[PDB]
Amino acid sequence: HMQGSLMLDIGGTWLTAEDRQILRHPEVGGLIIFARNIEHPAQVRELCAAIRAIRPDLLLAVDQEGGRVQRLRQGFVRLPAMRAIADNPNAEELAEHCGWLMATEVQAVGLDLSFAPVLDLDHQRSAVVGSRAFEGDPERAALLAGAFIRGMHAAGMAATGKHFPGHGWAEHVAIPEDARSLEEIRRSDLVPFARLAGQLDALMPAHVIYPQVDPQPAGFSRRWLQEILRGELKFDGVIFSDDLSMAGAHVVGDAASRIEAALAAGCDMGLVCNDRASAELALAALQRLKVTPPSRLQRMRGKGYANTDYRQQPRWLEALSALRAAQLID
Ligand SMILES: CC(=O)N[C@@H]1[C@@H](O)[C@H](O)[C@@H](CO)O[C@H]1O
Repeated sequence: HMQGSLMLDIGGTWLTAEDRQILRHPEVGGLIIFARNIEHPAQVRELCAAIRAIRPDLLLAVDQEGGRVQRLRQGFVRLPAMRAIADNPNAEELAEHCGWLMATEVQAVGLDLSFAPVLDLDHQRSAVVGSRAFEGDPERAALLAGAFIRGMHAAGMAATGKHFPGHGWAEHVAIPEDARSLEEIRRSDLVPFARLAGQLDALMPAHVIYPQVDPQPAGFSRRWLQEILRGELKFDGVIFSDDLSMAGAHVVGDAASRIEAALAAGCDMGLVCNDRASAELALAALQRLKVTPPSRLQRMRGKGYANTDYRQQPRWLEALSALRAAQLID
C-alpha cells in the first residue's frame, strides 16, 4: 500500500484497440502527446475528447514552450523562444502574455497541462537547454519565469518547472554529470527553483548526476527529492519523473524497477515515453504494488475547457498585439 501513478503515450493520431484497454487501468494517471499524435487543432481536440470518454479524470500533457520545442504547430501561433523574451524592457509582462497565450491555446484543444517553463540557466556548455532558457544570470531568469507562470495560472493551467535541480551546466557515453559542490550549486542553478518553489505546481527532475550530493540521478535521489526539495525548499507539489524509457539512458534494469525507484525517491507519477512494452511492465509493477494516485495529482487538472471561440475574449487580442509589438509573433 503506497502512492504512485503512471503517464504513458500512444502511437498514432487516434486511439487503437489496446490504447483504450490500457487506459482503463486506474494506475495510469496521465497521457502525454508528441508530434506523431498531432495533425490539426480539431483533431487533437477530438483525440482528447475520445480519451475523456474513457477516463474523465486523466491528465493530458504536451511539450509546449517557446522556440524549437513546440509540438503544436499546424493550427497554433508560433511562440518565440523564451531567450528572445528577455531582450525587452517590458519583458516581464511580455513573458506573462506568453504564458497566458500558450496555456489558453493548448487548453482550447482539450489538454490539461504543458511541461513549462524551463528553469535551467543558459550557461555556455549544456546544449539541450540552449535557447529554451531565459537568460544566464539566475535571479532575473527566476523573475521572468515567475511572470510566465502568472500567465499560465491566469488561464487555469498548472506550471511544471524543468529540470530540478538544474540542467544548465551538465554537459551519450554516460548520463551527464555536474561535479560541483552543493554550496556552489545552490548559489547558481538552484535559486530559480528556490524562488518559484511555492509558485510551481509541479517539477520535473533532470537526468543528471551530481556526485558531491547523491550518486544517483535527481529523478531517483531520495536526497534531492525528499531531503532538500520537499524539506529545504518546502515544495508541496507534484514531482514528475524523467523519461524512465529514455533513449540512451544509463539506468540498468527494466521499467518495472525504474518506476519503483522513482516512487520511493518521492516521485508521484512516472513517465514512459515512446516505448509501449515498457509501459506495460511499469503498469504491472504498480498493480502488484497496489498503488493509489497521490492526492496532489488532481491539482494539475486544467481549469480551462476545450473551446472553439478562444480567439474572442479580449485578452487574446491584447496579448497577441503586445507580443508582436515586440516582434515575437510571426
Ligand atoms: C532534458 C529534456 O529535454 N527533458 C524532457 C522534458 O522537457 C520533456 O517534458 C519530457 C517529456 O517529453 O522529456 C524530457 O526528456
